[PDB]
Amino acid sequence: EKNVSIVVAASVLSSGIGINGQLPWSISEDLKFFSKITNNKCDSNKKNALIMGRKTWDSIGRRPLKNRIIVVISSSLPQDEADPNVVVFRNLEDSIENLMNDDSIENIFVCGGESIYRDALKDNFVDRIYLTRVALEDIEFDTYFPEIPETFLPVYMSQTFCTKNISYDFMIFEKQELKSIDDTVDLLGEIFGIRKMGNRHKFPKEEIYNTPSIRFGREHYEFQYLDLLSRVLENGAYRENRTGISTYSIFGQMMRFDMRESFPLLTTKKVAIRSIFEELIWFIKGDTNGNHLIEKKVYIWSGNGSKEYLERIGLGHREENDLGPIYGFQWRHYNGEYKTMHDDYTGVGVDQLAKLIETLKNNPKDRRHILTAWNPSALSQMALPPCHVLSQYYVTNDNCLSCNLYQRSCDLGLGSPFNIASYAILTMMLAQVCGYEPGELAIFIGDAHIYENHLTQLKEQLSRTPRPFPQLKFKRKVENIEDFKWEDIELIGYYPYPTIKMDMAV
Amino acid sequence: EKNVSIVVAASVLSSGIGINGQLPWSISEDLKFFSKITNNKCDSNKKNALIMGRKTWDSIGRRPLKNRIIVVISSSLPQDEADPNVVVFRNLEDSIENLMNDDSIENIFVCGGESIYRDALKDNFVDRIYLTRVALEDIEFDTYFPEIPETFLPVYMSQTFCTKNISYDFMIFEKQELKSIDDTVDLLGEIFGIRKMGNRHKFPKEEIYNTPSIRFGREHYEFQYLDLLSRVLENGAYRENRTGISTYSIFGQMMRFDMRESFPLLTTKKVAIRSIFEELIWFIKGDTNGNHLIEKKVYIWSGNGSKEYLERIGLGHREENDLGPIYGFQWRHYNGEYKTMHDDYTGVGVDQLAKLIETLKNNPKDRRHILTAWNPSALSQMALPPCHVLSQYYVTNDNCLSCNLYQRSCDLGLGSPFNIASYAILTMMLAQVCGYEPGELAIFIGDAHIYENHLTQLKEQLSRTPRPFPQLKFKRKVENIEDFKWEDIELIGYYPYPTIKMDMAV
Ligand SMILES: NC(=O)C1=CN([C@@H]2O[C@H](COP(=O)(O)OP(=O)(O)OC[C@H]3O[C@@H](n4cnc5c(N)ncnc54)[C@H](OP(=O)(O)O)[C@@H]3O)[C@@H](O)[C@H]2O)C=CC1
Ligand SMILES: NC(=O)C1=CN([C@@H]2O[C@H](COP(=O)(O)OP(=O)(O)OC[C@H]3O[C@@H](n4cnc5c(N)ncnc54)[C@H](OP(=O)(O)O)[C@@H]3O)[C@@H](O)[C@H]2O)C=CC1
Ligand SMILES: CN(Cc1cnc2nc(N)nc(N)c2n1)c1ccc(C(=O)N[C@@H](CCC(=O)O)C(=O)O)cc1
Ligand SMILES: CN(Cc1cnc2nc(N)nc(N)c2n1)c1ccc(C(=O)N[C@@H](CCC(=O)O)C(=O)O)cc1
Ligand SMILES: Nc1nc2[nH]cc(Cc3ccc(C(=O)Nc4cc(Cl)ccc4C(=O)O)cc3)c2c(=O)[nH]1
Ligand SMILES: Nc1nc2[nH]cc(Cc3ccc(C(=O)Nc4cc(Cl)ccc4C(=O)O)cc3)c2c(=O)[nH]1
Ligand SMILES: O=c1[nH]c(=O)n([C@H]2C[C@H](O)[C@@H](COP(=O)(O)O)O2)cc1F
Ligand SMILES: O=c1[nH]c(=O)n([C@H]2C[C@H](O)[C@@H](COP(=O)(O)O)O2)cc1F
Repeated sequence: EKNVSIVVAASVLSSGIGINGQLPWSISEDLKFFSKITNNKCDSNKKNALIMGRKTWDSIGRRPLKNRIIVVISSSLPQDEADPNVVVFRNLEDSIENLMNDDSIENIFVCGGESIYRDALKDNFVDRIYLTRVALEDIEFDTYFPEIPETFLPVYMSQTFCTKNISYDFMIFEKQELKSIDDTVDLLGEIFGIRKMGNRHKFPKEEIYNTPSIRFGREHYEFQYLDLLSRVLENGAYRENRTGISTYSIFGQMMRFDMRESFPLLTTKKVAIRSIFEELIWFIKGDTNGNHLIEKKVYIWSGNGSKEYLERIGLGHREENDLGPIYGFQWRHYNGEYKTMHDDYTGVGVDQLAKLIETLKNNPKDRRHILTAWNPSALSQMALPPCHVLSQYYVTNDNCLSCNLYQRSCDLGLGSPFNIASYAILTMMLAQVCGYEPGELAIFIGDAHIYENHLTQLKEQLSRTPRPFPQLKFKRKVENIEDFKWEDIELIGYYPYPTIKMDMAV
Repeated sequence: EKNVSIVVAASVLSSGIGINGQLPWSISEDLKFFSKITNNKCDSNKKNALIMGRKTWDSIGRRPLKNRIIVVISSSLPQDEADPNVVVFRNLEDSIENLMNDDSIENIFVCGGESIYRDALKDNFVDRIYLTRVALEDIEFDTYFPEIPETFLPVYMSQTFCTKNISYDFMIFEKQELKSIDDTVDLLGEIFGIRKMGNRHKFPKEEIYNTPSIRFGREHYEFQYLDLLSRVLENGAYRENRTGISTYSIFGQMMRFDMRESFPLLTTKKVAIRSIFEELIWFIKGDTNGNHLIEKKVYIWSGNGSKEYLERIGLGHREENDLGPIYGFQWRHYNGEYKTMHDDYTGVGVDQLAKLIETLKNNPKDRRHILTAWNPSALSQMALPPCHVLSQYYVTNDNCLSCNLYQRSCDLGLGSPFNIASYAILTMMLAQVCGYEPGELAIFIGDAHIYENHLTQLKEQLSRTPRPFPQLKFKRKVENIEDFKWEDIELIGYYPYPTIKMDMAV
């Protein structure tokens, strides 16, 4: 009785694994994973057995794999004994003679063939599944990996990797069958109530935890966002705010996202990437005219720019969509005297963005690459004080650009998915203009909250297992950061779950 | 063969446990801990046995403990059989007859008496040690808990708790006498190099990890600082900076500290608490004259305010120790035009601190309690740009005041211990003035680094197991936050390791 594992690489939506006798992709790192996972063993005087169908045996050229024994399932192949590295069996059950005897075989791997995969799962021979999810869907397949039966549960999901602009990750599924420290912490939590800080940061219950069977392998960085939702649902205090809609709120949180091997665009929900880009280039250009976004069919700033809202907050003198000195006016004209959105501000104020770009490439190891929007002198004139308040940038020794952001207030349902993608694009833009590669993104949050009219929606999103992040590439090298257009951006391999409608609190 | 555990409460330095036949303190929560840990059992048809010396039996009034069986070690007590809840043995070894039979005894606890403790450890009867460390030292003891033998290793250390201004924590010692996920992550780290983000955040090696035997019980929040040192030693990139002293640096980190039950003043090193307060009240008053700190024998700002340094950074026109508009000038006079440190600035600029105090008590649930010091218009005039750049404050539903801080650059050897205690005091001051209690402290860091001339010192500090945090209380209620004096502060129960000298990089 030894272990039997499936190794397979399948597409993210339809589970395609083959086409015309070969693979529908060419990913070198995935073959290295197959090699390392099938060679891994404890006893040096034993070998691992790789079971595969005859058509897969043809596709690998009918040549042996070093250090391993290949088991071919075939009805017509001659049961040859000349090659000790290749053995032939007439059916899959008989090949499980690797179990019944042969103590020189340590582990068994079901290595390919839809027919072999389907029979191994149908007869309940498989203990573990190593799955490489490939983000390629609008191509032709003729061979599929069968649906994983309900007896299996995921226990690991890696970060997203990139090869030739193709996104992929690695997952492990398993077939389902000291206390002294945990007891002491429980007893201390009964004695001290909320006096014990751990009781103020309770671990989320299973019913609000995304894919709960993945306990020690939540490596995919979309869990950084999903688990923050779970923490708010678990520990969030019911609080009122300036809007009529109350929230559940906690204070002091963070999220990390990689940007070297993928782009952090959420997959558990279709995110309006075009509106995100249009808002960001609107910031970069220094613009505060809300009509320019509406003219581009972007209405995210409509609520905080209506005549009724502006009059209510004491800005009735202002034009309809004149939002005042907000993001993009502090970026390009910090401390500049604001009049209206139609005036000419060329030369007024401190151009933070221009100075940031120059210091990033003239003094990369400088510890002061800072862009701020919190101006106490201008807060009263803003339609809304800045939420993403301050950001810092860092040039690594291997010429990557990382970004930290402090956010004072985080609408997790609507604002947060935008903020993650927004500063990811901005860091990539700064990276290209300064001649670096994208690095890492960290977001530090003050008031992280969920509006109570988003509870049904966000619990729906928490029921969806994440998929690998897509890739985002620029189609050309711009001469100035203001020259970026929506046509220059290419989003590769984005296969999200359907859209989830959520209303904005004015 | 069942478990034998010691339960004891001893003072943090000298391990005193008794005086004149009674305890040297009165801590209710510790008695409840003793009750819960000695009653904890699995089988409802079994009981736990509590072994104690005769003098301890006298000190508890010679009355039984509910649901448990007391085993008294005595040479003269009559071996009575009337009470089935109290049994008498003539020596400690014979009383371990609880093991040899009596299947109604599930667990065994050695519950007190220096004579009983010393014999239980000397004869190697003990498997586990439950230790309550009490921060009371300059009092009289006549009974001591023996030194824990080297066969034991700590596995848990709780946060600091407070009873009647007495600090204490709980520790567990043990006599130290699936792999599929870990293997897959290792294999993925061999294929992808620094392309896998986990390889850029490697777990610290044991030789640079403070108290490595505590793996799953690093609850004491001083580990938030110590483990950040370890992360920098493990993954820090060697980088140059404006000073002549290079650092090892990482980007994007955080630390959390409780403030309800203790004050986060590091114990692995004696911290100059008076210099911290004197600098903070210097900020609150709006002062930028460096001589006022030197006149109070505080020299932390001397290096960045000397004639040689000021001339070197292009501020040769300034008087000696005229630091310019820095912390406390942006706090009280944001955007105010700075001339020299001798001028009258009453009324100029935005008084952020005054507006913060007013909003904290008139609109507590407001999500904009923000204090910033990053002024792009004034950076060129500063002797040093702000390190602690922005802070946000939060009023919980149970009337506690929490604080978030973003720090762009963190000297972990010298600056970081100061920043932790500084913003803890400030949040406590704001809490008293606004009528709240202290909450939690979170510090988010950009460039966290260690200067290379601090490596020997910080590795020395990493060899010291932390002690419970002290308490900090105010002796009077001030009418204005500016009225706080050093005499108003009481530091209770601070027993740190000796001072560690480290030079500042100019
Ligand atoms: N992405 C991935 O991870 C992988 C993809 N692939 C791809 O999948 C395709 C191949 O898979 P597939 O089309 O299903 O072919 P198979 O690899 O499953 O091979 C099928 C052959 O196996 C033999 N066989 C299967 N079942 C039995 C049985 N019950 N009794 C006796 N013999 C049996 C038969 O050989 P015979 O006719 O001689 O009797 C059959 O023709 C290729 O394109 C390949 O590249 C393959 C492996 C992995
Ligand atoms: N902080 C804490 O966790 C605890 C503190 N304490 C404190 O410690 C003090 C008491 O401890 P301590 O002074 O050491 O007294 P003990 O509790 O250890 O009791 C001593 C008595 O136990 C009997 N005894 C001990 N060893 C032997 C032996 N080898 N053979 C036979 N009998 C033995 C003797 O009784 P006899 O003379 O009858 O023969 C001896 O006088 C008190 O002040 C108490 O408050 C006590 C428990 C816990
Ligand atoms: C057609 N085929 C089946 C195949 C292909 N990709 C997969 N990918 C995954 N993730 N899992 C599988 N079971 C899998 N199977 C192949 C193709 C190549 C090799 C192969 O060359 N393996 C070498 C790998 C050489 C390398 O280092 O690049 C080895 O040493 O194992 C094996 C099976
Ligand atoms: C004098 N003495 C010895 C004593 C006191 N404090 C300790 N504290 C610790 N952490 N460990 C010990 N072994 C210990 N022993 C005592 C004192 C009171 C009780 C006691 O009353 N226990 C009650 C609890 C009373 C309550 O809940 O407060 C129980 O039911 O266990 C036991 C032992
Ligand atoms: N409380 C609060 N006030 C805000 N003021 C300004 C913002 C910024 C802001 C405002 C609205 C939206 C928004 O609807 N996004 C969308 C979400 C989904 Cl799920 C689908 C489509 C859109 C879309 O619009 O294409 C995103 C950001 C904002 C915010 O996010 N929250
Ligand atoms: N690189 C850099 N520049 C700085 N400018 C301004 C600061 C702020 C700053 C400056 C100096 C010290 C400092 O010596 N603390 C001490 C440390 C120990 Cl271990 C013992 C005594 C003292 C003491 O002095 O009583 C603490 C903070 C600071 C800093 O910490 N690092
Ligand atoms: O980029 C944004 N991110 C964000 O989270 N909000 C939300 C946070 C909060 O729910 C709401 C109001 O901010 P506040 O009430 O704190 O002034 O705006 C708004 C943005 F524009
Ligand atoms: O409160 C402080 N905290 C701190 O960490 N530094 C250190 C950080 C850095 O090592 C040094 C210089 O900052 P920088 O060269 O990035 O401008 O000051 C200085 C302070 F005053």
